[PDB]
Amino acid sequence: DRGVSTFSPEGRLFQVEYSLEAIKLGSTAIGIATKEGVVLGVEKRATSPLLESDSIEKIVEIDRHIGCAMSGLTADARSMIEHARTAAVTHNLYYDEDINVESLTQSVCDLALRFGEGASGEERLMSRPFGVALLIAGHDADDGYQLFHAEPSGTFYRYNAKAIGSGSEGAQAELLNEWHSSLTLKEAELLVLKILKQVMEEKLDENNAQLSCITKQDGFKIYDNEKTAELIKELKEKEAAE
Amino acid sequence: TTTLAFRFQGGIIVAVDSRATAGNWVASQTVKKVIEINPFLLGTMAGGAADCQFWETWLGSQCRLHELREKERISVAAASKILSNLVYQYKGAGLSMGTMICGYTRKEGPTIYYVDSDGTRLKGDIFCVGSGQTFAYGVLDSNYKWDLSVEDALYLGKRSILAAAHRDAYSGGSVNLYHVTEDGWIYHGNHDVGELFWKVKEEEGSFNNVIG
Amino acid sequence: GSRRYDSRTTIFSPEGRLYQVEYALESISHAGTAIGIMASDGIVLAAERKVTSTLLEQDTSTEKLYKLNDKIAVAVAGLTADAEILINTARIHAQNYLKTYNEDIPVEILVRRLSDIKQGYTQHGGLRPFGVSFIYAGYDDRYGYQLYTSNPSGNYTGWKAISVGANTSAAQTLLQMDYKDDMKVDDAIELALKTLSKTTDSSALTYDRLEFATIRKGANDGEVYQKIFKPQEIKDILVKTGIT
Amino acid sequence: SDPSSINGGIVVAMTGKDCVAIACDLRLGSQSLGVSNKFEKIFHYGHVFLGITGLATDVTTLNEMFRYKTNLYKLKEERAIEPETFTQLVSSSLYERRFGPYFVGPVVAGINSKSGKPFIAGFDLIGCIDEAKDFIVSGTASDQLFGMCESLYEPNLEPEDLFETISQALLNAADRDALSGWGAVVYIIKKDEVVKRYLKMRQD
Amino acid sequence: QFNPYGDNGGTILGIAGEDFAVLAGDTRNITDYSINSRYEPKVFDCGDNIVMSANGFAADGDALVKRFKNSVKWYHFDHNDKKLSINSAARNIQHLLYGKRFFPYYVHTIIAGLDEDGKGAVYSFDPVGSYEREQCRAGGAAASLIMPFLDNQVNFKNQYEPGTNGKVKKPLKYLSVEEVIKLVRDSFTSATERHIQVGDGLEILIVTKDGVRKEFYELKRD
Amino acid sequence: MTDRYSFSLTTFSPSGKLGQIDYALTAVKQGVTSLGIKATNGVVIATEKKSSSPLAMSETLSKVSLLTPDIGAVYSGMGPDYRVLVDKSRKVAHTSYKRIYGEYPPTKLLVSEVAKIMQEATQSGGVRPFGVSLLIAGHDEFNGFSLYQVDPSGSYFPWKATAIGKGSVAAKTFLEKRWNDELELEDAIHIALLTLKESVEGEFNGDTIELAIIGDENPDLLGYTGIPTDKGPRFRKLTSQEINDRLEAL
Amino acid sequence: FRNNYDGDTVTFSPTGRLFQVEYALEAIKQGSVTVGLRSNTHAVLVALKRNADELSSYQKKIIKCDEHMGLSLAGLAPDARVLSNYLRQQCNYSSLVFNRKLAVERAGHLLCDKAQKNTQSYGGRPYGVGLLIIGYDKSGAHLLEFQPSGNVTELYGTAIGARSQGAKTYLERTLDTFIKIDGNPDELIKAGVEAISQSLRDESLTVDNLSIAIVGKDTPFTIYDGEAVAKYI
Amino acid sequence: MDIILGIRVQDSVILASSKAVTRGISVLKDSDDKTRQLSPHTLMSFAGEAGDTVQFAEYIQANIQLYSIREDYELSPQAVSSFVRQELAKSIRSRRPYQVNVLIGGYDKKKNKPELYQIDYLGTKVELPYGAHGYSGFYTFSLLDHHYRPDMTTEEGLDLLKLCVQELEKRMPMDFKGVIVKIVDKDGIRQVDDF
Amino acid sequence: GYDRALSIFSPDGHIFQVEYALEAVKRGTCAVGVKGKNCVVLGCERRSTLKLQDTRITPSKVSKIDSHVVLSFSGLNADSRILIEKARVEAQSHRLTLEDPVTVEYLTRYVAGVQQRYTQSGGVRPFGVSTLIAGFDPRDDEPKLYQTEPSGIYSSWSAQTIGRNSKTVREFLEKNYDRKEPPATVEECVKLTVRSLLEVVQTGAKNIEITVVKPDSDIVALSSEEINQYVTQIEQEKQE
Repeated sequence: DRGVSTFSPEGRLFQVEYSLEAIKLGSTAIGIATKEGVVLGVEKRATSPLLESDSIEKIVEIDRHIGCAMSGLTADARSMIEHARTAAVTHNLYYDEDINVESLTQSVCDLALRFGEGASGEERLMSRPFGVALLIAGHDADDGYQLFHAEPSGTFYRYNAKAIGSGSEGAQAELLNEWHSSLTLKEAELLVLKILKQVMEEKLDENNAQLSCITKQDGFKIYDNEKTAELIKELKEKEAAE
Repeated sequence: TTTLAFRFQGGIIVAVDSRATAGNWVASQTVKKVIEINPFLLGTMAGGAADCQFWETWLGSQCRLHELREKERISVAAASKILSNLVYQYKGAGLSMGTMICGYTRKEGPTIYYVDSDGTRLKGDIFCVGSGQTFAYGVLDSNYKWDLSVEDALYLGKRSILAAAHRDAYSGGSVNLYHVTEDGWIYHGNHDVGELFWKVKEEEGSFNNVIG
Repeated sequence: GSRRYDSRTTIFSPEGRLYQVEYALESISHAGTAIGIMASDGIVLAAERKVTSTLLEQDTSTEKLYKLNDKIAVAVAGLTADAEILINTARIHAQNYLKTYNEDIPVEILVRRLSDIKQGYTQHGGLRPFGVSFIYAGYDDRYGYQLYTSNPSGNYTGWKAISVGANTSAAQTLLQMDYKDDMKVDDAIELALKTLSKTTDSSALTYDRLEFATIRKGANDGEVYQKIFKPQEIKDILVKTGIT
Repeated sequence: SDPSSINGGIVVAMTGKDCVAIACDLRLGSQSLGVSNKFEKIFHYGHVFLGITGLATDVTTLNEMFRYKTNLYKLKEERAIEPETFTQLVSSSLYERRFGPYFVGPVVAGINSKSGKPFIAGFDLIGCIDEAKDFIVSGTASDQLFGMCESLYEPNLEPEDLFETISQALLNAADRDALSGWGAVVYIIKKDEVVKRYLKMRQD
Repeated sequence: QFNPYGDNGGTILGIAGEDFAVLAGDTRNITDYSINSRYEPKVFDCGDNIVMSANGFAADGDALVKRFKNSVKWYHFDHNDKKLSINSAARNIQHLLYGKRFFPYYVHTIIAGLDEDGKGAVYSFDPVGSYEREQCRAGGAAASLIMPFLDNQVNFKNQYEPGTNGKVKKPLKYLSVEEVIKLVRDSFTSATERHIQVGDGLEILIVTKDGVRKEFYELKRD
Repeated sequence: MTDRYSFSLTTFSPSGKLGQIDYALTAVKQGVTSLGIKATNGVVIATEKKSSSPLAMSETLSKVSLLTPDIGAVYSGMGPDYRVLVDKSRKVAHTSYKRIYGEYPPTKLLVSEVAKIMQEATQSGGVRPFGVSLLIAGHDEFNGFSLYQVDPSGSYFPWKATAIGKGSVAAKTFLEKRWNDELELEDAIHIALLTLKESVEGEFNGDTIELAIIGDENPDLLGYTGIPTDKGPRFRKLTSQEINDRLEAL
Repeated sequence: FRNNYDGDTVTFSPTGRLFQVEYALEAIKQGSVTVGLRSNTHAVLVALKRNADELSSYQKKIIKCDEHMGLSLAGLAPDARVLSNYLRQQCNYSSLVFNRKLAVERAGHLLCDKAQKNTQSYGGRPYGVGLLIIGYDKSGAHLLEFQPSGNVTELYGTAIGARSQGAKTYLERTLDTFIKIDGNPDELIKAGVEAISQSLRDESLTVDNLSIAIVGKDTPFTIYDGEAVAKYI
Repeated sequence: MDIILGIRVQDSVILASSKAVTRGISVLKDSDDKTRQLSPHTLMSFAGEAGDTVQFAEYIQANIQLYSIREDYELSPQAVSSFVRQELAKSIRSRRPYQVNVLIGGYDKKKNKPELYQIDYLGTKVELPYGAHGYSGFYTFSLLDHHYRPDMTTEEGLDLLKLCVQELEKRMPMDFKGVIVKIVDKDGIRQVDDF
Repeated sequence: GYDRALSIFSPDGHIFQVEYALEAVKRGTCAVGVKGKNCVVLGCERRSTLKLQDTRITPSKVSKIDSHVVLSFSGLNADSRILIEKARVEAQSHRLTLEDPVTVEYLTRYVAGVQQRYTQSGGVRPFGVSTLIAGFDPRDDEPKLYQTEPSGIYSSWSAQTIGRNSKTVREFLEKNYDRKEPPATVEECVKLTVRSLLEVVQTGAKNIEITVVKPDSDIVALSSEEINQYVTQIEQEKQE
């Protein structure tokens, strides 16, 4: 039986390659980055009517200036998000300044490869890599708003807008046409809610969809359900204006 | 070094002096002895300056880590007992700790905890730490009321440091005031103790030993 | 490397079962039969040996009855080799509790402790599970007499009368028709022998192939005396109750 | 100063014609203050009796440690511990705590049921086995007991008369010492029964 | 019986201007009553418009500076050459000083540069760990000779405007970089006469927004 | 360099029975015959020498060994596996019982320490079971003489007389009929030889039949006089001359 | 199509080869092209970066190791992120202890022996990255090629990655012109851009797709990017 | 130093403690409470070295509470005191020795008995009809020897404890500032506000 | 050490040791949770096939973690005790260092985090247990009811069921539980949870256990008589 380190005849680690398909099975995360802020949109995807849909969490604060979205097997991300708060917090303790986004992302990517069978004293703290991919959003004074996609591949790209999850293929087709550098914060919110509706498998309502932004002034804020209801009513209007 | 904190109707007044010495030589006369742990907790530095400087910036880390995991502000009760467990592990290795962790949540009311390197964690209503602590106590016990105006309580705090800074050697320098309300601490400015003395002597008539 | 030769004794099956723990249950169904009955005023432990030749000296032999302190005896069914290992870890944990609280160990603690040892090997380690099943008869003031069986899963539950070993099913159905709650220690003895007499592979039932030990409160001052019978008390009690 | 004299106590033990006696005081002091008069010093495993003197907390630590060995010894072998193997055992427990030992003076007394011989032995600190057949003493007032026994004792006393001899040895030594006093227990171990007597003495 | 702390005298001085800061220190390196070296710098450019001096025990001092320059390199390699600012470095050197606390460093440290706004900033450390931002701080052996003279010529302490009779404190100014150099040079000429461990030469490192300039002066050889 | 076998090589075959303890019990049935008989005043154990060649000396080989001065052992199965198990038998007897209680372990006691060594040769990882069965004859003060068999599984049993090895099926049938309750150590010696004469086809010299008693104590082998408390060793392996006496007594 | 000796690194094949080390060498032939060449006074790295798609940015390819040594990867990013971190530390371990700029040649061997000890032992993915390590010490300019087998060699010029062969051909002709260009850093960068244009499969050079780095007798290791490489296309 | 006083009567253990806590020159608090409720029927007063007391009293308490959830049962006071005596024995051999003294007052429900155990810092427990620690012990024992009857009702016992404190106030050279008095009977633990 | 990578991805993108773990929870006895206006009610299936088994001393399916947090479970009985030991531990640890009892959501996050850990540690097989953690936060009367599973993900529910025949019970709870209006009182809620169970237990008054947990640390177990009464009423009510 294969080990966990084995390469294929192509030169790809089996587990790391297989892991990418676990992300395809996850729920939809959309991220649009503008010059005024980044908007994070998620399909909560309740599984019953008895399931209370408010306790489900897919957006989490890392620090007042970094927020995170998850797609895939999301209990693995419990371990990744804990590392991140420590790196971000420990780094504000040693140098009296908030991490960059670009540096924080890279620390979680180093962590990702750690699978193995053990040798000497060296920690290998998984048997298979983190079965989850993350959209790290955030803002520093140096490079404005940024948006990153950190995959268990161990590589991260900075994106203008990426969408991962079940509807990744059809979602990113719509972004490629709709995005340009001149979106504001209130147009991106309606643009995420329009794309979230095309790839969604339910009815769009306030209970099973969540929005989040990141501005310098106010930090990282998750919208309550009340505010999201107004933006859902405001989508139906612009499509009947036409 | 003379620092005091005392509960009252409107929250907590924290007043600290400023002078930091090494024997006869006065090292420096501007020492922010009050450490901003976070926007709702104040910690005072008394005794061994290093220990309290370092281990209460570390304490601000554990407050902001516990605020992200649970998503709620941290009790004053919990913040102090994170710190007594830290210095208890080190005990006898020779560190010196003497702090008041002061905060004001809705469920506890305004609270003070006084953490010591012995391992002591005391809840209290009036505290006073440092060499001049006995002088500050005298003025504070006679004029203290649970019901007191916010004007009169700022002015009572300022006078407790002045009474200590005059008699005791090491304290001196400058007074800082802080008013811990529900929204967090507001810094009430720095007062030089040399210019303050003639002001108090004038208004009240206090101080007659000194011809000045 | 090592992976080729690896049995993997801890994986799940395609249906959410543990093969290797199932099989431990199978090897316990070949070993000798053991029965325990709970009366109002004592407990009978009675076990049938797997050996029976006459060269063997079954008279001083004890491979079924063990005392864990002076209030808890167990019976064994499975690998007798394996069982001596868990009994010394129990003997030691029973005593640690007497050291630290100056009070005889509750039956509930000593049973729950052994179970988790067994659980331990199927959770991690890659070691083969234990091949043993215990009946614990013990006395404590909290519930009086208590009876507990544990198997190589680690799941234990109390009982009024239970049996592990060969034909567990057949022995349970004979007991079920006869057992009553008003039984005394005399009545229980007579039901225990008779039930082993109906299941034994050989038609003859002899005093030498039976092991037998009770726990009675007829020891003075509100106490309990465990006796593992001598071969001469068993012989007389087999003629008394009319099995031969 | 010495750990022994912080709490005090004294044990003595004799032999006679087919029996042993063993006695102690019940006082438990914290230097000048006397705290309690019910603190037993003699504990017994089966038919072996063990007196411990010295620092009161080591007494209680060694009393749960030997109850742990003789219980586990009794289950595995299926006979009670015998006095000869118990002496070896007391000595080996003390010795592995070689450095900074228990500050104690154990006395083993018990009739061997095998041979019928009465048997005593004493120890001290690290683990030196004092073998005698006359009498054995421990504790603060060990000098004073030695004086009493040596003039009083004589080989082979019947059980009723050995009770008179060891009472005077304990009772006159104790009254001439500061750190021993209140109450006294004499156990007459015969070969079948054990008689336990509390003695009336001076409560100053 | 090894006594692991030595002494090497020497004194250092830091003055915070409005757009410049100086850290100066004497170059004489002693042990007891022998002069070991005329010329031995203690003020180092660490890159990023930080200057740092640890004065006191020269062996623990040189080591603390080697490890700090090692922390500036590793700052660049991780956060993509974001320049460590004087504010940042301060909380960092606090972590190296405190990392030993049961065989501590036995040095008195001063760093100086421009902070975010662009005004001179000096930080002063204790050996045990804590640190405070000052306007002016001396250190080393003759620190108690130069401090009081500086409190009188910068902060105008205990000076009152003439003809007000102590009822109006003297008005304060800002200092020019040319003026501060003359203050430091006067201090250290005074220092030499009365204290036996200052001399041979004074070296001033001036930190402006354009870089770091060195200037070297002769003092008395005796 | 590393050991990365931590997993059991003994698993449960799907119909119970641990596969490796079954096999090892077959290598115990290939070994050379060995048997033991208990009397009321001793125990005898006897075995046959097997010779690699006529060149090989056989006196140098010990096939009966001493564990303590009162407990002797003899095996059937594999030679290499018994050598290492007799040395681990003496250490664990001295270290968890001689030093701690003084006297030498009782015979019940000692069998249990040896059975834990066997047992942990399947529970543990990386190993396979010892390919031997032991007979352990000995004498303790409070139960007299006794005789034990410790199998590669770990189970032990008291016997009155038993045999193991290739002639085990034939031997135990004969001992079933011949044994009695009244027996001398001298009479038993005559039964032990008579049986083991049927099982050995090779040369039956008294050089090549090693017999040893756990009889009674020898004042002569003690090595020192003047302590009436101490007693000699109860074990005594007989020389070749003495065994040639009992052969001509057939 | 998957062999029988593809399990751990311990296994040898009956041909004699080690298959798992050969599989890690395919991880280089799917990375993006990168070209290194040196004269006797300047080393130069010219790498063509790779975006993931349009909205995406570009993936870094050139790592500043120190101020006189830098390497460029082609293959798996996290494997290089361990090997570049290790050289950094070994360059500090020389400046601290011996106060010696770590000679380029010695840093190659140090890297090699770190790759070897993971193909000897059971478990341990072999490193699936090919580095080019340029640098300038006391013995002049140096350019190394490091295979994942571990074998390091000294060259006047090489390339690795997808369709590298078209560039490596241009370097075999012009080797005799660009080797003599000394004391002129501009022309040596020009010869390196032309090399990598031969390997393109019509991706087209761009100001955001190209990355150059030089190091010399007088310059520190510096990376040009974005607007800074507009002059050199 | 401190004063901790324990008197056992017909059906109650009464424990008293000192309200004061003095660290150095100053008295810092006059309402502090030096006693933790281990269980619904077990109270434990403690006193001794600075800072160490508080850590060692919360420790014991967590282990006793854990046992109560784990078996769903209340440990008798006999069993609780042997556990506390075990933990002090460990520490005195270990690197850092505790100096704590404790009185454990409890009402065993199995026996319908009050019981009082005194454990000093060496690790020596003894069951008593009344105990104390420190220099405060010296002054009390000689009143109790004289007035105490074993058949006293709860209300007389409190009248005997008013007398013990009045003798302390007159002779000790350290202020302690009255006492908190607590009763443990079969109904639970109630604090009588009067001294 | 023993550190084989027992749990690995398959090419379909599911871990096969985790799917196998969740099938094991299906064969388990059935446990139901429903939260009323201001109570929770945990109903559990007792295997009553067994006869001559004493109920006085036999471990129940509801094990109190603290004095206001209860936990129920489906799956392997043996492995379940391992979670409950680490949970009782975690509840006293959190009381020690921060003060204040654990809030139900935190006690779940710990327990759910243990089941997640054992899906990465090499050498360990996943847990075969899914729990319902229920109770009241301290100084509050909002009922809370959570479910963990051997994937490690946890969610709050208004009603839920785990174990065998769960689809049939869940269907009944989607019709008979109005999300807006809970069972009016504590007595109506018990009558909703019993009536759900009697579909898949096919009656037996002894088979059903009901534990009710109320605000302010009031845990009570309904006795056999009470259960019988309720069953007879519902049977008679429904019968009528």
